[PDB]
Amino acid sequence: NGIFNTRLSCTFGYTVKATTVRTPSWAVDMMRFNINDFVPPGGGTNKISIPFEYYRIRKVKVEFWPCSPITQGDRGVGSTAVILDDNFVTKATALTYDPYVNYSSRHTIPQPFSYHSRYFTPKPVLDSTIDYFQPNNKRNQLWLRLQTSANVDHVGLGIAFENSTYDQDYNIRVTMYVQFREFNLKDPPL
Amino acid sequence: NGIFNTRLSCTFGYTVKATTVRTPSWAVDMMRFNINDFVPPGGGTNKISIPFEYYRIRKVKVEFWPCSPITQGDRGVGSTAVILDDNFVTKATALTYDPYVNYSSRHTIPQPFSYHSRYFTPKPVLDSTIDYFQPNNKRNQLWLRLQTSANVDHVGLGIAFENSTYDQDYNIRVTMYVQFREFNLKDPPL
Amino acid sequence: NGIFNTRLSCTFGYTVKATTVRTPSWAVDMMRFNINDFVPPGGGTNKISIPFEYYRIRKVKVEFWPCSPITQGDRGVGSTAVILDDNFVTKATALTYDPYVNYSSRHTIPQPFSYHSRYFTPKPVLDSTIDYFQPNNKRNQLWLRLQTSANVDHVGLGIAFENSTYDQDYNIRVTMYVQFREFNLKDPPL
Amino acid sequence: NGIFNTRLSCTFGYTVKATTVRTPSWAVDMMRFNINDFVPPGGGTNKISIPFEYYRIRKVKVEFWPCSPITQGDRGVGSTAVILDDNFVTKATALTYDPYVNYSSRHTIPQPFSYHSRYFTPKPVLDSTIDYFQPNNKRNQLWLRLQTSANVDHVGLGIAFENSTYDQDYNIRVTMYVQFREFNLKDPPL
Amino acid sequence: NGIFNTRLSCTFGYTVKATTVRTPSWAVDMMRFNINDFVPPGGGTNKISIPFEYYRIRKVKVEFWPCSPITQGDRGVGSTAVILDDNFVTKATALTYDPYVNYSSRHTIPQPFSYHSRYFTPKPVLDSTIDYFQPNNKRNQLWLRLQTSANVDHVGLGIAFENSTYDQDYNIRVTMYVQFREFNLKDPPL
Amino acid sequence: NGIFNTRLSCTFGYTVKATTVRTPSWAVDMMRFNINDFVPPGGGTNKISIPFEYYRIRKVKVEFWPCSPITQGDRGVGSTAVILDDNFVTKATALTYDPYVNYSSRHTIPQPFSYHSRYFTPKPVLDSTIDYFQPNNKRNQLWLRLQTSANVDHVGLGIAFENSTYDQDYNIRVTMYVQFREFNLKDPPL
Amino acid sequence: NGIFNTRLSCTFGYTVKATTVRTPSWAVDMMRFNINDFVPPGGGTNKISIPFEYYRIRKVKVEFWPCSPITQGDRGVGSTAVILDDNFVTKATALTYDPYVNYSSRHTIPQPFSYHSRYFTPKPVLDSTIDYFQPNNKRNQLWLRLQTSANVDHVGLGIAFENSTYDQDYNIRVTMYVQFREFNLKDPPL
Amino acid sequence: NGIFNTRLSCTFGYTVKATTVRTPSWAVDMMRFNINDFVPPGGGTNKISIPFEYYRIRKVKVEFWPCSPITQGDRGVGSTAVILDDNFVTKATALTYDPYVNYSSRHTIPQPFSYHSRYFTPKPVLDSTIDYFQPNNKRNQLWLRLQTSANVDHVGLGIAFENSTYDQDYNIRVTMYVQFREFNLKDPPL
Amino acid sequence: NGIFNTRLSCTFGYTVKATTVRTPSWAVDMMRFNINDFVPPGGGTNKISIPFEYYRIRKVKVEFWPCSPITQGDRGVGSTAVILDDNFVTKATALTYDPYVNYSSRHTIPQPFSYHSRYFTPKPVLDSTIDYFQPNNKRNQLWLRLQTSANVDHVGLGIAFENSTYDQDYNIRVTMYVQFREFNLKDPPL
Amino acid sequence: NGIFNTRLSCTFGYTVKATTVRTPSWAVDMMRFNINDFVPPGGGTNKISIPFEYYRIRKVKVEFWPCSPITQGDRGVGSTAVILDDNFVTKATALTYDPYVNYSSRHTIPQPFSYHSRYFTPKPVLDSTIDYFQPNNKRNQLWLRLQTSANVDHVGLGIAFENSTYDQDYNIRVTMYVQFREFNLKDPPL
Repeated sequence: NGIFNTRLSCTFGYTVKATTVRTPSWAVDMMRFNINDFVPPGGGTNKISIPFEYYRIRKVKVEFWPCSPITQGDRGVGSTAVILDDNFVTKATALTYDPYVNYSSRHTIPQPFSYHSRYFTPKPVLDSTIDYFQPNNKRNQLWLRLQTSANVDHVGLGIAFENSTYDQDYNIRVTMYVQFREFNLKDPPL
Repeated sequence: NGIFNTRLSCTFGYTVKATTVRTPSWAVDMMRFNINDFVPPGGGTNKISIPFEYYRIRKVKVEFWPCSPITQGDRGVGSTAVILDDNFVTKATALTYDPYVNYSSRHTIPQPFSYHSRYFTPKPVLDSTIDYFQPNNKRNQLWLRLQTSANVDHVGLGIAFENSTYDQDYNIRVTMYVQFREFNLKDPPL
Repeated sequence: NGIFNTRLSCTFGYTVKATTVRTPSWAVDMMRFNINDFVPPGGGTNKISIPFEYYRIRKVKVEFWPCSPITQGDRGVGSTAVILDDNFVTKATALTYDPYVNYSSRHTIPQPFSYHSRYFTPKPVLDSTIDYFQPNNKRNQLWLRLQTSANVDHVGLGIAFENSTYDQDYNIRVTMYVQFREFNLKDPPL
Repeated sequence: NGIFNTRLSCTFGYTVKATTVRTPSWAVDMMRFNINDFVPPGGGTNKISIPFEYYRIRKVKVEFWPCSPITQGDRGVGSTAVILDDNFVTKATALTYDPYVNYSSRHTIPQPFSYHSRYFTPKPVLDSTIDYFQPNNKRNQLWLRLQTSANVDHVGLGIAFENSTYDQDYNIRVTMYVQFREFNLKDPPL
Repeated sequence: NGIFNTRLSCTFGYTVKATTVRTPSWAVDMMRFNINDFVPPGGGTNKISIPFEYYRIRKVKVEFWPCSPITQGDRGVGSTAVILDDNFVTKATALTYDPYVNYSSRHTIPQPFSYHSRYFTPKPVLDSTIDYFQPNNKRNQLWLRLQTSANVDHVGLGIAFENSTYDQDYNIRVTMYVQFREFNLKDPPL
Repeated sequence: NGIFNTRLSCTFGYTVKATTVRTPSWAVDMMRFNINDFVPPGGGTNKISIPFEYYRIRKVKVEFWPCSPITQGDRGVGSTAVILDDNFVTKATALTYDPYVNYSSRHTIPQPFSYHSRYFTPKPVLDSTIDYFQPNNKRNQLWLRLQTSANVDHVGLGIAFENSTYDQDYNIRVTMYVQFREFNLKDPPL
Repeated sequence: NGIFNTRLSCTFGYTVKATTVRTPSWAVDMMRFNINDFVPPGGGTNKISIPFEYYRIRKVKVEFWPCSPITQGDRGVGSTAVILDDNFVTKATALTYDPYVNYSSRHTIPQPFSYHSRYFTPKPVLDSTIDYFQPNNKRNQLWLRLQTSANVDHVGLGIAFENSTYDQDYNIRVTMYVQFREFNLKDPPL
Repeated sequence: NGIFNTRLSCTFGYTVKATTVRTPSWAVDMMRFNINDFVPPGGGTNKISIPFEYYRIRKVKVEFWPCSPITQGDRGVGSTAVILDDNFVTKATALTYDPYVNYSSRHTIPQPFSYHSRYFTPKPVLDSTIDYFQPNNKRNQLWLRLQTSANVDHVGLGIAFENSTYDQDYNIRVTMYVQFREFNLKDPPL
Repeated sequence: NGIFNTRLSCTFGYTVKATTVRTPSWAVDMMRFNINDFVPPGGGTNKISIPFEYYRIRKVKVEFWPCSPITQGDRGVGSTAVILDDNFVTKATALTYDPYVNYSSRHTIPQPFSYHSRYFTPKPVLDSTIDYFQPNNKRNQLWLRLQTSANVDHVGLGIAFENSTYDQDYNIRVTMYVQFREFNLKDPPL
Repeated sequence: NGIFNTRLSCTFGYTVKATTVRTPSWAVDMMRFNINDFVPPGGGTNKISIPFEYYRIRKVKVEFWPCSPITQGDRGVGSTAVILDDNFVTKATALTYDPYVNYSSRHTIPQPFSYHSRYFTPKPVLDSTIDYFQPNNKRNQLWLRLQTSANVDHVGLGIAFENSTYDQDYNIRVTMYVQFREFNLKDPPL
């Protein structure tokens, strides 16, 4: 009966640069989520402070939180999608158009004080040449050995934002769903 | 009422090298999906062009698209799985056997003109020592602060491909599902 | 009718360091899952051995497996969550407290011989400035071109572990769910 | 008709140390929850200010709350699981790998602004030699005498976090579900 | 077919001190429940008298039992909650106010002859730095090795009590639900 | 939308001493599960490697795993229960009788190669004087601040074992379910 | 995810005076239930031992317990009702008649060895001039700050008893249902 | 079979003072409901005329009754809510604004000839320091000993009223739901 | 058709004293909720600013809110219950044990950043000698006349908290459900 | 129509020895239940006073009953499981760890005043070499001849208890479910 799990989370911060061009214009950065951000290092008998064998993530619920007010206008839309391709559309300071209107995971979220989410499922990556992705299959999804600092990257959440001449502020809530494995609690003598 | 979202996507390209060995043989690369590929940089008042606080990815629907024809044979199978382990089975130019027949997320997809998908859920990573993965829990999954270029990697989609002496071509569609947060639209004066 | 998929998996290994401090204390590493770990390189006509066009991961089922025995005590809890934030809570050798009690994806899994899982959905990342995450939307999630070694990171599984003065051992099972695309099997002449 | 209960809660704070190593790396501390934190001392006719006979906890709903913003990146995943083993995987400042990918309660929660939860059930502990755990049985679960300061420890929530070079901040919400017993309200004379 | 379990229980006793101040006032102690109270030491071929490998607790049903009579008045309320935070609100002989009115697990139980319960789920703790908690996930919750006397603490049941100038008496019933593992019954020769 | 979680787990080991007395006889140790076993210490910007704010454990699924064979006889029963009382029945090397036949959480699990589980819910503890336990209430259960090494104990799993003249061996799997909170991922400059 | 709670209870004692008049005659006292009876005082970092922010009581289950035997006759009825009026019908040593036959919450419970209960919902009071009572609405019911000793009174349970020339004895069980709030566990340094 | 109950009720009267200020303005008093208003004193063999052991209130149905006519205008609204906080918003003769528009239990009831109700559940209070409130849990709610005149206060019903320059009149109906306990009817000899 | 109601609420504050004793220890204060806190005084034609006749409270939903962070550890549990006994278990600065483990309304809520609730029903009190409590009966529950400042106490929410050496902070939300009665709006001439 | 049965029960007593070691530690004894304890000897025409032919036990409902109070703390967990192995994990006075965390029938029951149960099914044993156990099959389960004093042993209930430095007391309730057979009532002449 190897069934046990709980809720794990952190926070972080990134910003899109405030522009000078008035145009309806979009801004890009990637989001890997590799677990070296997310396992603290332990000590003594063990090395990192979630020291188990095999992990897989069940679901992804990524919460949004604005510090931007209801007063703030020049109002536009932000974006968030599911991307799994390993070959990236171009990040720039200013790109001519929006390619996002012709891709698979298009939603609609306004700016600046909007908060929303997406509920989906990630996959791990081992070999760079193939990068093949599974169908929607929970029970036959792979597990792998937990590693120290060479744990595999996991691209987690698409993001895009309307650019204008102003500033905004936001907090970041990421709640993921990890099933844990191999109870082997270490009991030293003496 | 912080509920708002939309569909975000991009595209990219990678290739497995065309071989000289006739054997049933397999090829590997990892797939992180870190959001620096997926948020464009904005300007002026803000920095990246999806400048919100907290993100999590709901689901993953990674679409396949072949440029390979129905005529092309020597026909074999490709592979795609969910991997969440942070400690990788070996990539090579040619490995002796297939370990994939003994892991958790095994599906069956043919080659070369086949297109399919997998529907699953990712998790973010903070600490490298632990890398523990949640159970299948949407509502209690973590959110974190959006960061500029040090956003966390997210290993997204397993891939493996049968190797032979020929070439193939493919396009890549990645539709992810991101819920957005913290409406704080920036209104400058003057 | 571009619907075909199968189960893909690997394994890996990481450790949290065994400590000298007796306190209830936690340990962190990130987990990206970038697909260069997960596609083997092919040869001849093609380059990596899952050489298709477009991928997305359906779900994530990350299995746990302990080598730790039922005898091993000083017993505590490990952790695993869904994180999608791209801005990381601090990894250390020893941090003063646990911030994990105040985040979105909190579950409960004991130590040391415990094994569990999480069932969720990842997203890909293109642009670092935005990193916006989709809502829970499968069918409108993005696909992108498979790339050779610059495939996008995917942050896959949160992890955290109770630290004490002992050792533990664990194996890692990662089963992901990748839908595959673009049958273009390569048939050379001669 | 001895059926009566209500909602009891507190708050606390712990931190994972901010690191210098860039690796995907994990961090660990234990979480007991012994009730001496959770019963205030009374006076006069009675001693602690919840002075009843027999307690058991029905469920556990541990809420997450980030002070980390949506801007904060380098984004990874945190972790949270259910651990019940009494023999601990090693806490360290930096452990080599993540054992959490091979255990029973793996979920996926991102970092840094993510907030999530886990819904599960604890057990009390009397004898150190055995530490046997019940099946999922509510009505035939044990009750014991409330004690003054030697009340038994209860390991409550697994946690693990991705480690990097930055700081984060978090608040902690713990809502537990305790059924109360033995109305014997004390009426002094005079 | 590793499915077998039964009902395990004990009893104990603690008291809140009888006060001199008339005010509506509250009293606190923590409740860990570490399994060294709950496994008796065996002998001969084995060491503690529940000598198995891996444990997790399914649920918590903590029964209340008063020795206080129906006659006893000055009547007030007691409290019991689910706390999972690892950072404690302050115990005192007399604190100025009640913070409990602003937390997650608030119920209502009277005093002095009242008896009630709470039905919830615990988690184990390994690493002090993280202490991340799972979502409500049974099957993917972790197992760990049973240890001798360094078994991990488990914080089990919140408690708080109205303080006045009188005495009360109570018995304590704790019924927990532990699933057992690894039949390896020891048969010596001779 | 602060919902994200994953699966967290560890392992440990404890033993009941092998006896010389032939009698049907029982053995005891407590099981706290405090999260300092279960959060690894991070570094740099943060302290433990699951560095979030608020945690609670959803459920407890504690898996059993024997190293004892099917051949091993002199066959008896082990025990595992839910205890939430904070006042302990007596641990000894040999106690005269079994009080466990008269408590709330009695199940039946054989020895030596048996493996089973219990599915229940823990609570946190703040104040030692009260230690009141909630009713079975998920949504109104408390959250608290994650702390560094003074995180609260959580008594997690009752255990008891039949004693005889032989040895046994067991591994320990603890999968807990922790919901995570407060995405505040830390992005340093420079 | 601020949902956590548990069961809290106490006991007390009051008596109706044994009379000399043979008539069918009734006896009255009020029942406030102010939480200063029900939170024990803590120490050190905090003041009362359930030190949270906001409370509300979900339900009321007030259990009855007689010490009176089945032999005891001259048999009559007792009474218990829900009163919410803040302006009281007259208490006396002997009143001429029973006004209780013409009010809203009339039930029927015999004397002397009878035990029963009532299941209903309380409200808090702030301003004496108004004292307006809500409709049956759970989710839109108010929360307020927990106070030290000036916490607001809560009138909890109506009671009335048939008077005759004999003595009786009773114990008192009060199980209330309190949802708890604001995990802010206090971690001192040093 | 200790199940028996009936309907208990009384009446009382309070007034809000008739003002001179024309403004939309509000008026406050607290409502405890302590059972000394609600148990009559008996004689002879017993002391109060509902002389049982343990009580808890099931529900609260507080009926409204106006003596104000349908003719009476200057028409405004009154208020009634559920308050459980033990720390009070300020009563005055005239306060500047209405804080009630930002709290948990807001309903809408007009003035002056309006009559309505609220259906909810109270809790008892023992210790002033904690004052923690249960979740919505009937069967595990506490019972306590009935006391003579030091029975615990129970804050019962929030009230607020629009103030103007006129008079009104009202009657008060309070029907509560009390379950009774411990049949021990007293039979004297001679 | 005398059916009308709305949501009424306030806030307040109390604290449990921060201790010097390390033990798992509990803290108590009572919670009455008398409506003089909750009706503001009016003027002119009327006296308090909710000037109606008859009130009863439908339900109680007492929300928790922590100012304690997710970082704060030494983590324990708080408590909250339903108490209806009018005879109180002893408040102290430090009581020897926890009687709350043996009463009717036990739930489980952690500390310090936990927030939860309880959903239950209060009763009013008239006569101190009896204090009998109704069964779970809404429609036959009593109403009584609203009074000026002698409105009856209502014991509202049990609370108990784990005590340690640190500080915490909390806000208090109390939403109650009051049905209102007797439209007699006062229209002066001139 | 050979269908007739009724309820049969007894009581007994055993104790775990009170220890000197503070550790979380466990204690073990076996529980056979051979029917020579459970058939009284008759006389005259027959020999034992349930003198029928064939028996089998339908189910097992083993009730717990504590004499330990709600005051008693140092609180831990007890254990109870289903064991069917005939080769025993080691009983000792003190064993190093808990193997119970890695076996099949793990539940969670607290200590000391907890009471719970387990509902399961036994089997008879004839030949020591095999000791094979049936699947869950009622109707095809074996019957055998009732014997005088060489009736076959039946291992009935696993037990394990947390050990500490204190005493506890408990009563034992065992209700089993035996179907009876072969009406052959003996009628002597004369």
